[PDB]
Amino acid sequence: ITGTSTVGVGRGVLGDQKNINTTYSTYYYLQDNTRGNGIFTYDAKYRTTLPGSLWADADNQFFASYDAPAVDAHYYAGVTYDYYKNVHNRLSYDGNNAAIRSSVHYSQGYNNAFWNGSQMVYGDGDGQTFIPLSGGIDVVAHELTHAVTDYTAGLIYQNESGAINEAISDIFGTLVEFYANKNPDWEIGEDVYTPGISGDSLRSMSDPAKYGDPDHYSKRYTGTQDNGGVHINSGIINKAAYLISQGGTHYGVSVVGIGRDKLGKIFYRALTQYLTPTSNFSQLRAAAVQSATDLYGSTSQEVASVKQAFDAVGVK
Ligand SMILES: [Ca+2]
Ligand SMILES: [Ca+2]
Ligand SMILES: [Ca+2]
Ligand SMILES: [Cl-]
Ligand SMILES: [Cl-]
Ligand SMILES: [Cl-]
Ligand SMILES: [Cl-]
Ligand SMILES: [Zn+2]
Ligand SMILES: [Zn+2]
Ligand SMILES: [Zn+2]
Ligand SMILES: [Zn+2]
Ligand SMILES: [Zn+2]
Repeated sequence: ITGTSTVGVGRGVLGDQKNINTTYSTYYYLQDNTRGNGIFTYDAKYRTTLPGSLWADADNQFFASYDAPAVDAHYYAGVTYDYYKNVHNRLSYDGNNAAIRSSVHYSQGYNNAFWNGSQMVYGDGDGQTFIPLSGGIDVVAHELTHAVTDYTAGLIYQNESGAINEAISDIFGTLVEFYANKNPDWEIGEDVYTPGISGDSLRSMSDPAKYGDPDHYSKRYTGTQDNGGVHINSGIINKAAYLISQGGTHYGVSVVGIGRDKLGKIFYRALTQYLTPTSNFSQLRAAAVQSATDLYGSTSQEVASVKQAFDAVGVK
């Protein structure tokens, strides 16, 4: 809509206060005109039709429980936009400052969130497995990163390419979490998963085996469920990414960590310059090695560390 750019204040799903960019026209709308071609957040009103209604509030204060998912979908969309723009010079998910649209209160007791090809969609969870999923910045950024992948490498969502696809989304979801300095960690979904159980998450990048996911190519899942294990085999790449950033010894292989910013640079370059729809794990290693070579030089520590990390997870 058309109106004056304002700054509201609210609380997100976890009760944390934060300012949000709104637009004033009779009501204050969840429309942020400060980023790209706008970040727009919608109320789906427990329906499954999308996007629903552009979110309107009478007083620019968003402290009601019903507001909380909309605050976080809106705010974390902005933060994800800021990360890709400031860190990688990427303008929104399509590189052209496309509008980022998000619908919250999708359906009822819906334990999921997803990029659907044109927008973000967030369930509220059933209160046991999940609380409203926009409360997790890594979930927001994980899903928006699928759009980035779709517009760049086009990785096919099955088998090894699909595991790389998921890992990319876990890597940049986590790097957005760190960049936002929002209680960062190498877990995925910890802020919205199982409110009754503390200290857990959907999966761990630093120790995939904590939740029974492979951390080495020899333990890769070869079944047909989960589209060939895309959410399972991603642990192999996630652990490699963790090792590149933080270092460590894994199955006897010592990795010299090079930090998160370099991890992000190397994998963003691999994603956008080298990966293709059918890239497998070995081709990802080569794309990461070449990316580190482009950025830091063939004799660099960064290149050596990438090779050590893929060695550690058994990917040649
Ligand atoms: Ca209000
Ligand atoms: Ca996390
Ligand atoms: Ca939990
Ligand atoms: Cl570990
Ligand atoms: Cl381990
Ligand atoms: Cl480690
Ligand atoms: Cl180990
Ligand atoms: Zn995903
Ligand atoms: Zn966290
Ligand atoms: Zn998923
Ligand atoms: Zn290990
Ligand atoms: Zn380890």
